[PDB]
Amino acid sequence: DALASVDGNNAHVEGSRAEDGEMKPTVIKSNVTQILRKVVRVSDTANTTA
Amino acid sequence: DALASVDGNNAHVEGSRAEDGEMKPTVIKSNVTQILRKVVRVSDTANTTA
Repeated sequence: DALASVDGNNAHVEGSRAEDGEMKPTVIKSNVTQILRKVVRVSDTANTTA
Repeated sequence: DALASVDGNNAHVEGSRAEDGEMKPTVIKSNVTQILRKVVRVSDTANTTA
């Protein structure tokens, strides 16, 4: 979402305090990563069963 | 070396981490070497005679 060329108005004479952009870029976003786990532990006695 | 003493009461359940164990060392023996000697002394005269 840079869109530094919004319609607005249009009038310039190549100078006279040019629009002097306001650092439209570096609006970077971010997010985190989740971790999921689970165990399938096998009982000690109820093991090796058919 | 000598094997361990029979226990016979090995009824470990499935849900046990672990147990101990008797690891006997190798017993060592030893002896000594004897030195035997037999000497002989005969005159060259007798050695030459027949």
